[PDB]
Formats: sequence, C-alpha cells, structure tokens
Amino acid sequence: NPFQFYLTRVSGVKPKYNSGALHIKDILSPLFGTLVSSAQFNYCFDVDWLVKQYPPEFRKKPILLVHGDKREAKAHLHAQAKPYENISLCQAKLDIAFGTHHTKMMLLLYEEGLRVVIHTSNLIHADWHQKTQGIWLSPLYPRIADGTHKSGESPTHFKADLISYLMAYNAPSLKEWIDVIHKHDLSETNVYLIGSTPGRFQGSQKDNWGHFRLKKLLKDHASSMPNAESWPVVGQFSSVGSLGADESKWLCSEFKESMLTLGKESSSVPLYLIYPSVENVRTSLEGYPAGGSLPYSIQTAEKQNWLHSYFHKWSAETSGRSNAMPHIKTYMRPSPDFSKIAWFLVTSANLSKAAWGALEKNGTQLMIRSYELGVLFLPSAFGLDSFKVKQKFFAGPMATFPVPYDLPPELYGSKDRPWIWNIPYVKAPDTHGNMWVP
Ligand SMILES: O=C(O)c1ccc([N+](=O)[O-])cc1C(=O)O
Repeated sequence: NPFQFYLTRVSGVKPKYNSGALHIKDILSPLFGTLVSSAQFNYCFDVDWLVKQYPPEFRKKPILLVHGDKREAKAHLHAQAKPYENISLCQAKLDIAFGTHHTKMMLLLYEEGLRVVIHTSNLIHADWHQKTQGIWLSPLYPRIADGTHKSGESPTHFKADLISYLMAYNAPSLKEWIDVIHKHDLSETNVYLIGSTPGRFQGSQKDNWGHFRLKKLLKDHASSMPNAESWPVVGQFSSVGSLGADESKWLCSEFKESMLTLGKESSSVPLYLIYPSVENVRTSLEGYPAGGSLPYSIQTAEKQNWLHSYFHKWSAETSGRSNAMPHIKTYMRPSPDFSKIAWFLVTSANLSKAAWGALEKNGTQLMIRSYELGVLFLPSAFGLDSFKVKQKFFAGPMATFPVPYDLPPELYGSKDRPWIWNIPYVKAPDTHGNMWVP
C-alpha cells in the first residue's frame, strides 16, 4: 500500500484484526529507526506510561512534550515529567478563549533520518487499549547532505506546510525541530497537511488553516465530476461542539460548503455524521467508561437537537472494530454507492467550530481557537481519479483505500440517542456490569 494509514491495536479482537495494526511500542521500536530525539505533540499525557512505551535503550533520549495546559493542570504535567531529566516541555500558547492543544503528532529524529507520525490517540494507556484510532506514518526521510542545496520538498508542499504549522507556535523548542526538518528530504510525501492554529486569519492567510485550508486544497487538487451533487459527505468524530440553533448557522453554511468543494469552478449533497449512540457505548469493549472519551455535554446537546437527525451509528465490521469506540476522526467524500471516494482525511479535528474555524467580520476573517492536525489523501497525489474503497480493512490491488468503518453508514434508530457524557445511564448495564453515574 502507498497510503500508510493504520489503526491502533485493540485488545480483545481476534489476531486477524490486529495484523497490520500498530501499537505505540511498534511505532517507537528500533525497527523503525535508531532514536536520537523525539517530540510528542498531544493533549493528555501519562508520562510514566509514555516513557515505558519507548524501547529501554532509547528511554533516556531527549523527549519534548508539546501541550496546551495552564495553571494547575500545567503544574501537574511538570510534576509528572520532573522525575525524567531527559524530558522538556513546550506550552503551546492559547490566546483565544476555550482553545485546546489537540494536535497529536510525533516527530522522531533518527540516526538514519526523520519520521513524522500524525495520529489520533492521547498518550495514555486507555487511548491505545480498546479504541479505534488512526495513524499516518511518514516515510523515513533522509538527511540532506551538508553543502547540498535542494528543497527536499514534496509535490504536496508538505515540508513547507509542516514548517509553517510549527512556526505558528512561536516556540524556541520548536524552532529546533524546524531546523531539523529543514535538513531532511521530505520529497516522497504524498499527503497534504491540514492544520488548525489559533488566530484570526484574513486576506492571504485565510486559506492557511481549518476548513478554508481543506477548501483551498480541494479547489486546487481535486476535480469535479458529473452528478457531484450526489456524492455524499461523511464526517466521523468523537466530540461535538456548539454549532448553533439550526444547520444554516455553521454546519451546512460554511463547514459543509468547504467540504463539498471540488475543482476550480463555481445544496442537496447528503451529509452523514457518524457518532457513537448510547447503545454503541454501552455494549462496547470498555462499556460506559468509553464515554469518558466522547465529550458531548447535555448543555450543548439540548441547544441543537436538530443536529441529531444527521447522526449515524458507529459500525466497523470491516475492521472488526464495531465494539472499539472511535477516538479517530475522519472526513471523506464517497460516491453515491460508496464504492469510491474522492478524498479521505484523518485528523484530530472533531465536529467543532473551535477546531475547524468560524467566519467572522462579515465573512472576511476565519477565527480558530485550537491546534489541530491531519493529513489529506487526494487521488491526484497518487496518479488517480478516485480511490476504490477497500472491501475489508485487513484483506488484500494496493491502490484501494482502507476505510476503517462500514459504508453506507447506518442512521440512528428511533430509540437511539447520541452519547452524552454528563448524564446518567442506569437503564441497562454495560459489558462490565456497570451503570454510568457522572
Ligand atoms: O481526547 C482528546 O484529545 C480530546 C480533548 C478535549 C476534547 N474537548 O474539547 O472536548 C475532545 C477530545 C477528543 O478528541 O475526543
């Protein structure tokens, strides 16, 4: 396969559904490279657990933790890391209210080169145990010879775009990593970077981030087909923000509009949203505790009951993962019969204005609260018009894309409800025999 898109290992599925999955120990293994230094971008960290995931021989190599925590949370993280002398920390600035450092990324510097990992898991045991999570693995990027002058740039501009993302932090520890990236050849990269950084962007910067970045890429590097109006949009996520009092406020006016873009020319496109039902969570491998990682508060939900008619159940027979709750986030554009897709995105971004950006100032400014990162698979970047959808995620012509959940998505039944994490469920017990009492 040319895509290098993986799922994390799930404890409790049959071995056939973990063959070709990756655990964090696999990613950090010496087989992937001889580790010199690493940066771990994330939201939540268990530092004791994280160090144990590195190979023993690599556990004293420098690690930088890039986080967004403030005040007591920030103190707690420093306390976790203090026992480890080789760990430095970078507090990503969050100057807009209610922003989060949500990006999940590893920069792995080897003796042999550099690798970039953009994924969806927090660095805690439970996120890698029984959840559906996504991983993109860069190629091993070789160093550019000292004295040689070449861009090391890819047809997708990934090297410049990654550096731009890191420059947005304005952080001394990340300039080090920028200089490391400058020294390596990333020309083999066949994915496009889609990042979110906090700020208010107008003019030339509008297209740099969030859903305008996606729109810009789809305009420039995808083609519109006949009956494009019949190609649905699919969004799949583990958290929902406040989207407004009806669909015209954000969901179908700027989010959907960015996502239905194809080609340079100038809606009844179906929109499927996939988000675990209460029954999905109750009968999951983890039981109700899985809902601790599906943050949708009752306060927000009751303001937007209109949204839930878009919701479809989590189902992933194709990867044996129907009972492994999703913490991966994906967005894609399938054909009307779901046999092809025009593109696929894996990202940290949930269904949230904070993550994707919201237009301000009479449509001239895109305001983003958070750090997010994902990678976009476009057929043009692989010499293709479209991707065939892989029949079974773990089965076997290598140019079909491994969609990790079932298509078509199944609408909620009349008695289903979206998982809402801060109300009780005491009607029926979960797979461990427990109720949920927030
Ligand atoms: O696990 C995370 O990284 C995470 C952190 C915060 C929020 N949030 O803001 O509600 C959502 C998530 C999520 O990805 O589900």
